Amino acid sequence: QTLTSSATGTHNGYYYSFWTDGQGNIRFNLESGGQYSVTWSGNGNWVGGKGWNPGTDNRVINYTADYRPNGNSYLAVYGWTRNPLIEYYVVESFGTYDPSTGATRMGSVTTDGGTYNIYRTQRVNAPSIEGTKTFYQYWSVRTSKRTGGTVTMANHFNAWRQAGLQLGSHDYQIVATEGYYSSGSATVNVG
Ligand SMILES: CO[C@H]1OC[C@@H](S[C@@H]2OC[C@@H](S[C@@H]3OC[C@@H](S)[C@H](O)[C@H]3O)[C@H](O)[C@H]2O)[C@H](O)[C@H]1O
Repeated sequence: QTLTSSATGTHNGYYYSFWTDGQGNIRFNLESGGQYSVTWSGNGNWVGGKGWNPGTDNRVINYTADYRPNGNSYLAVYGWTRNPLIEYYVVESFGTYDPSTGATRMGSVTTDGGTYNIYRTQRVNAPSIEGTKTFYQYWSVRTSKRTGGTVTMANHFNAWRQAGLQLGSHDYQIVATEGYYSSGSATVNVG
């Protein structure tokens, strides 16, 4: 089950979302259980992974990953909420670009053996799950990169809410790999 374009659905009990601007080279493959593999290069812009839809406030995610990025890429729990429309990330690892660069810091949270700095950014009239919109992005960036473990979402959501970052009704929630003008490979297994 190799994807040929942006796509969503459920595979082996896991929701999957793959978004690509169609550029560069990329092969996103759905695999057994909560696993997926992706190999990419060139000048593409994409993000995809497996998880759940809808996400929940208290989900405890367990994942493993063989992550090998080259350039701007992220390995992170990724999801959205509506009313308010929010795109969020729990960045476990990343490449050459720290997504919080120049972002407004909103404190930090210690969870699952790691420490994460919290940030908020804004996207103006950009693609979203509701079409072209202007929305906030919430980030939890681990101070030390890792590619596997447990992520207790309640600790991230509550840290954000307490810092004044409101969350809406949950849309999808996945363990994603993302890249922008980067290259590399990754095999991620959720659960
Ligand atoms: C830097 O981030 C880059 O990768 C991630 C995307 S976000 C992307 O936005 C589109 C939605 S799918 C969307 O749903 C609504 C209907 S109306 C529309 O036709 C669909 O395309 C994806 O789930 C989400 O991952 C950034 O845009 C991009 O810059």
